[PDB]
Amino acid sequence: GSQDPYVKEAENLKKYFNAGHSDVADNGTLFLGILKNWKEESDRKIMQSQIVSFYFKLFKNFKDDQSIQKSVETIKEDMNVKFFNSNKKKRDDFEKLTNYSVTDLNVQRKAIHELIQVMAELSPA
Amino acid sequence: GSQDPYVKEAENLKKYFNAGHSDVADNGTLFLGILKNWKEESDRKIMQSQIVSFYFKLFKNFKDDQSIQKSVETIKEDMNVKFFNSNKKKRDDFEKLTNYSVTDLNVQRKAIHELIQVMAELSPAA
Amino acid sequence: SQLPAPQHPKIRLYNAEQVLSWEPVALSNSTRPVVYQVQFKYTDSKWFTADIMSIGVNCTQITATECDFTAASPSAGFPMDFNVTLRLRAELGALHSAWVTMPWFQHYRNVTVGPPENIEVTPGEGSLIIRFSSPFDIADTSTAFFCYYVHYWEKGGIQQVKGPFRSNSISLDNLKPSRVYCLQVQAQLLWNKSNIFRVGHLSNISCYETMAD
Amino acid sequence: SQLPAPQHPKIRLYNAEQVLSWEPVALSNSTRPVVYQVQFKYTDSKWFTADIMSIGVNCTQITATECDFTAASPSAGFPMDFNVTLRLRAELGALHSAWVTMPWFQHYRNVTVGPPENIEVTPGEGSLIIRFSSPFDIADTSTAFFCYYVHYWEKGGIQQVKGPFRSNSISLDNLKPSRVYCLQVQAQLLWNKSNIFRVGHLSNISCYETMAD
Amino acid sequence: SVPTPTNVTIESYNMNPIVYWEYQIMPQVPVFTVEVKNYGVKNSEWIDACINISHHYCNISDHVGDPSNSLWVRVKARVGQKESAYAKSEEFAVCRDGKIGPPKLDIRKEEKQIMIDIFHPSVFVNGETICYIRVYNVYVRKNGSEIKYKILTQNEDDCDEIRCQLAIPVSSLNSQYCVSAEGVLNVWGVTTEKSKEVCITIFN
Amino acid sequence: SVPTPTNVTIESYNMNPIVYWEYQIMPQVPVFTVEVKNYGVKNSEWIDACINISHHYCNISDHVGDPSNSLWVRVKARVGQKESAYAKSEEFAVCRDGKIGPPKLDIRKEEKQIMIDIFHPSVFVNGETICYIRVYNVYVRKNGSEIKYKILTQNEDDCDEIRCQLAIPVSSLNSQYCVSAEGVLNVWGVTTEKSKEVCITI
Ligand SMILES: *[C@@H]1O[C@H](CO)[C@@H](O[C@@H]2O[C@H](CO)[C@@H](O[C@@H]3O[C@H](CO[C@H]4O[C@H](CO[C@H]5O[C@H](CO)[C@@H](O)[C@H](O)[C@@H]5O)[C@@H](O)[C@H](O)[C@@H]4O)[C@@H](O)[C@H](O[C@H]4O[C@H](CO)[C@@H](O)[C@H](O)[C@@H]4O)[C@@H]3O)[C@H](O)[C@H]2NC(C)=O)[C@H](O)[C@H]1NC(C)=O
Ligand SMILES: *[C@@H]1O[C@H](CO)[C@@H](O[C@@H]2O[C@H](CO)[C@@H](O[C@@H]3O[C@H](CO)[C@@H](O)[C@H](O)[C@@H]3O)[C@H](O)[C@H]2NC(C)=O)[C@H](O)[C@H]1NC(C)=O
Ligand SMILES: *[C@@H]1O[C@H](CO)[C@@H](O[C@@H]2O[C@H](CO)[C@@H](O[C@@H]3O[C@H](CO)[C@@H](O)[C@H](O)[C@@H]3O)[C@H](O)[C@H]2NC(C)=O)[C@H](O)[C@H]1NC(C)=O
Ligand SMILES: *[C@@H]1O[C@H](CO)[C@@H](O[C@@H]2O[C@H](CO)[C@@H](O[C@@H]3O[C@H](CO)[C@@H](O)[C@H](O)[C@@H]3O)[C@H](O)[C@H]2NC(C)=O)[C@H](O)[C@H]1NC(C)=O
Ligand SMILES: *[C@@H]1O[C@H](CO)[C@@H](O[C@@H]2O[C@H](CO)[C@@H](O)[C@H](O)[C@H]2NC(C)=O)[C@H](O)[C@H]1NC(C)=O
Ligand SMILES: *[C@@H]1O[C@H](CO)[C@@H](O[C@@H]2O[C@H](CO)[C@@H](O)[C@H](O)[C@H]2NC(C)=O)[C@H](O)[C@H]1NC(C)=O
Ligand SMILES: *[C@@H]1O[C@H](CO)[C@@H](O[C@@H]2O[C@H](CO)[C@@H](O)[C@H](O)[C@H]2NC(C)=O)[C@H](O)[C@H]1NC(C)=O
Ligand SMILES: *[C@@H]1O[C@H](CO)[C@@H](O)[C@H](O)[C@H]1NC(C)=O
Ligand SMILES: *[C@@H]1O[C@H](CO)[C@@H](O)[C@H](O)[C@H]1NC(C)=O
Ligand SMILES: *[C@@H]1O[C@H](CO)[C@@H](O)[C@H](O)[C@H]1NC(C)=O
Ligand SMILES: *[C@@H]1O[C@H](CO)[C@@H](O)[C@H](O)[C@H]1NC(C)=O
Ligand SMILES: *[C@@H]1O[C@H](CO)[C@@H](O)[C@H](O)[C@H]1NC(C)=O
Repeated sequence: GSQDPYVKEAENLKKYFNAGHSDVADNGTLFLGILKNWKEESDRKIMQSQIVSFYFKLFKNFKDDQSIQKSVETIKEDMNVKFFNSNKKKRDDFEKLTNYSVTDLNVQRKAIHELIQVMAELSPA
Repeated sequence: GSQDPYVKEAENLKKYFNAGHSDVADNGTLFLGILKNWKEESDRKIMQSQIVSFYFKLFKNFKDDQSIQKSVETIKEDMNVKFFNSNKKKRDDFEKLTNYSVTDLNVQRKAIHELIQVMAELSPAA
Repeated sequence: SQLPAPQHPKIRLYNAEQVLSWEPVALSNSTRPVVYQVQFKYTDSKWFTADIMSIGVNCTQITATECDFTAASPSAGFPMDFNVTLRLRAELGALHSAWVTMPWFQHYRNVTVGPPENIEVTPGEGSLIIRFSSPFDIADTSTAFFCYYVHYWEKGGIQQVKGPFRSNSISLDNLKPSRVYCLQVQAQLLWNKSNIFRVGHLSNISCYETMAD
Repeated sequence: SQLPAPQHPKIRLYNAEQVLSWEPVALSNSTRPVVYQVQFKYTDSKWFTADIMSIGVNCTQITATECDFTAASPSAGFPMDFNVTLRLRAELGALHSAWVTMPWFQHYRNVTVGPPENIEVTPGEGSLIIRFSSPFDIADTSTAFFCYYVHYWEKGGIQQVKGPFRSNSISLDNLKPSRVYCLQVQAQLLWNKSNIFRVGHLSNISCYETMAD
Repeated sequence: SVPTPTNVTIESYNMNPIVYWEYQIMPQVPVFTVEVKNYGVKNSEWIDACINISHHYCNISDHVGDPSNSLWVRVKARVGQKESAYAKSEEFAVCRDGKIGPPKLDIRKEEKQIMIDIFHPSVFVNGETICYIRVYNVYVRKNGSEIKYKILTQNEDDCDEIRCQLAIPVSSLNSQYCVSAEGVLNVWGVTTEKSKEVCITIFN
Repeated sequence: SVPTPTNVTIESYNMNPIVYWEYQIMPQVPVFTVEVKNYGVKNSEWIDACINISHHYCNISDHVGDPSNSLWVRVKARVGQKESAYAKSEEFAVCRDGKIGPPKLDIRKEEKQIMIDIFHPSVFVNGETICYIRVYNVYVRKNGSEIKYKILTQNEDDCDEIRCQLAIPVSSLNSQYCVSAEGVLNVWGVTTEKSKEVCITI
């Protein structure tokens, strides 16, 4: 009935990926176990950022599977709503940080340069 | 005189990578420009997590250059102090999330399974 | 080849309705009816054809000059949180027109909210009880909700606005007893992400007399 | 081959000092002095040899049975925020002993804080003014600072504790004038990350008389 | 070879799920073993729930960890000393596939209003999961007309651990207020059973 | 070919940096052009600061973006219609390499204490960078001995937009309180100039 739009599409991907078989329970958990350890939003957003970046990476590999394209991009918008608060700038800035190549020689030189001022505001005000 | 230990070591890596040449100013900024758009700590920690994960990956590639190992590992600990609040669990959980292979068939099926309960708590608590 | 694009398209965002309409395209040498194709897209996504599989209504290769996303069933249509972009083109077999792309909309941001439905007023001792239904049913009340305002006044008197209040029932206490008062109910949709509001339309004026004591 | 490992190592974390010591290693068949190698490591890092480039003091192949990281200059040594792990071994040329691994330590977490230095007391009207130096100089006050306590009591009276206070100067107001009061100054290091506190050592007893009027 | 069981189903009410299955009649009395495997446990392995039991059910309330975590159930048959292949079930989420009881409604009159108490179903009150109620659909019928109300659990001023309240103004005229309420689950929107309609009248 | 300039240096006081260089004396009078390239601007290219100038200096107060952002300066020489190769300078961070003026100290007596006002240096005058003061090292010498104080800018109860205050108790007996104060920058710990020591007597 009334449920967030991701629920319908997420369990559709479960069938496409056979995520409903009993063998998935093995080898502990990826995200669910860690997310319960951190209740403070500052701590949560640190972990969720890496998890959201993981799913965006995963969806990018399956951008050619037209069977699930509706479910994929529907989940992406709900992530854009729930995690980025529908802020397009927040979404685009996030996308920029991920696409940075750690092997681009030009990128690492700039990263080492900005390192000082990054550490300067790592701690809270 | 008295300055946080990263300053001394960061400018040492600056010289090893030739990050002091005038050519680095080209092609905008990676992190500094974005970080000025987000003043709320929730928004900051979202971006800083991607930035901190970037540096840890970069340092992992240069673990063989023994010339800079001192400068590299000092900055890593200061990140563990400033960003992870010296919480070893916070540091260790972060490393697990990064090391997950997005091409490992076993990993993506578990990720698709856990997707529902992750989305359930993406929004802030009431 | 190339066809003339559909004229003056409009997206109707009233209450929970979501209807895209446009003016028909005609030709001089027309042998069979021209069809149209509607497509939708999210904030940074690929264009999807509006078919029963994608969105639950079939709006591709259709003869009609409108497409109703919310007609099929309850909860159907685009989620009111989403950043949705629609586009449209007319085609006659191999020939098709250019894409007429609508502006992006978020339903909560662009809806024109109607007045509260089924307004019932019962008089009380120097007061009036107002019960009404919400302009439309919202799935997640935490993300968006209604704030109601009542514009009441004694016959021949000056306006007074009581509100806002969250409940669908309100008591207009402290009134002159055995006197006629006229009222209007107007809603206000509040979306916490936007922190900007949609001012709802007022209901019809209706006058009632309070009780004796 | 194999040599005996150094016996009973100790880490002295008093104020800003950082000294690693151990008991010397001797052999029955000893031809030349045994050398020692000290190494340090962070939370998740590689082992480094303690040489003039790494830490600013030369603690590799040293004849001494101790190594002082903080002797060279102010702020030299390991940063008081860092998680540092030390290990030690004795070697005589090609022969070397097993690694004696110390427990991990964070300077702010294991330090034994000393009493305030240079305590000066001047009497006032029904009060006593206390000025003192900090137990040690902290580079970043925002990450760590000191909270001071003064244990005062009339001679032959019951203990009273005024504090804590941020300033290095405090006024012991509301005292019986022209009466003898004894005081002790004790600092307490507060680290916001740990949310656990370091109880400092108390200073020597010193009694003083208030003014008459 | 021994035949494998068939028609494995799981039915949960108030987070007390029962496993059911069908088996053909045989000359001997077969015994069955029921094994549960939860998602979210390190190095997860099948936990035995019912061992060598002769009937066609197994109450597995004790193997329910998080009501929102998926779990699988398989059952095998033993006749004599020979066993059959396992009969595995579909994934089962207590929050999604199960059903929750109705809330208990209490009504009482005041001078200018009516205070409706909505007590949570007995599941959540006893002496940190995803699965709970986020909104209450409280239907209030005054004479012929019904209007839907919504009470959010997150509202600390309207709900607490024991109850949720709703205040409706009323008048002196004769009126018949009948109230029924239902709960909506947080993630899957599963609606609890509708409460027993409690009414009240305005005689004055 | 025309000779290149030498000894390019940048000296900054109160975030007003000046570029200096040395050039050999020649029969003609050479003119120079100074070009600046800042870090942190999109599509960054060398910006002209001083154009065809005959003397050996160029004030770049207008080309200072973030006082903590590195910037580079290069200069070429023109004699007649022939130009020289550029003389590029080392990277320059105003917060790191520059120097800041002293804070203004005010002293006044109260009934049981002395109120010391530490006015922020004249740089921060209204008329969001990393570069500011995090702690104030306030040295208070009472008779023979001085003790260092630390006032954090983040303390809303001790600092405001205009000043930072410190209260020190005193007694009626003869005492000489002399106070000087300096600021420490956030990132590089660069110390500002020490304030003119102001004293007071009881
Ligand atoms: C409901 O959905 C609607 C769509 O159906 C959403 O509507 C859009 O929202 C955005 C964001 O708020 C608006 O963008 C801004 O609008 C400003 C106003 O536009 C001016 O120009 C219009 C006409 O312009 C055209 O004609 C002129 C003259 O021929 C040409 O010179 C010009 O190039 C165009 O070809 C006028 O009709 C209008 O009245 C204004 O005068 C824009 O000015 C603005 O640009 C600003 O920002 C730029 C950088 O971001 C900057 O470079 C510019 O200089 C300028 O400062 C931007 O376009 C849309 O206008 C708006 N659409 C409509 C139709 O209003 C809407 O957001 C959503 N609901 C709600 C509640 O917002
Ligand atoms: C969505 O709706 C449109 C129309 O509302 C569907 O297109 C139409 O489908 C009908 C039935 O398939 C077609 O009629 C058939 O025509 C063939 C000859 O082409 C004839 O043999 C049949 O007996 C029948 O009359 C109709 O032509 C067609 N319209 C167009 C313009 O092609 C469409 O199929 C629907 N889409 C889905 C996914 O259901
Ligand atoms: C760190 O300090 C130790 C000792 O404190 C240094 O090791 C010692 O270095 C001295 C001088 O290099 C050695 O003495 C020399 O011995 C050679 C013969 O081996 C002789 O020809 C010289 O005239 C001089 O006497 C001493 O042997 C050596 N000790 C050991 C045990 O090897 C060490 O070099 C210092 N490290 C650094 C990086 O400075
Ligand atoms: C390099 O150029 C800049 C910009 O011209 C100079 O900065 C100027 O410095 C003065 C002195 O600190 C600032 O104060 C001014 O004071 C006068 C009266 O004393 C007043 O009339 C002005 O309105 C102003 O408040 C001034 O704001 C500042 N800017 C300008 C445009 O003058 C800088 O001094 C130069 N460097 C050197 C070494 O001269
Ligand atoms: C909603 O999504 C639309 C579709 O991407 C966005 O519209 C584009 O926004 C970019 C950046 O602002 C512009 O360069 C494009 O010109 C826009 N396209 C159109 C057709 O207008 C829109 O900005 C998004 N809005 C929000 C609030 O997320
Ligand atoms: C400080 O760093 C040391 C070095 O890694 C940590 O020591 C290990 O920590 C993990 C996780 O707590 C344990 O599983 C290991 O057994 C520890 N090793 C030893 C030798 O004790 C230490 O935990 C770190 N402390 C903090 C608070 O981060
Ligand atoms: C299945 O078994 C569980 C466990 O015994 C039952 O839950 C019990 O319910 C009774 C009735 O309220 C309580 O007295 C027990 O304390 C409960 N036990 C536990 C462990 O919670 C459940 O009712 C059973 N289901 C059926 C259908 O019989
Ligand atoms: C910057 O990007 C431009 C555009 O591709 C490229 O030509 C140039 O070499 C790049 N320089 C650096 C230092 O990355
Ligand atoms: C889990 O670990 C086992 C043991 O290494 C391995 O065989 C299996 O492929 C892993 N993946 C899953 C999804 O269980
Ligand atoms: C001396 O002999 C003992 C064994 O008896 C051995 O442990 C020790 O290392 C030897 N030392 C040398 C210098 O040969
Ligand atoms: C320092 O204290 C920590 C925390 O209690 C403890 O784990 C550790 O063993 C201590 N280190 C030493 C050298 O005593
Ligand atoms: C430049 O400065 C250096 C010292 O920094 C000095 O030795 C030299 O003479 C100066 N002139 C030239 C042309 O290098």
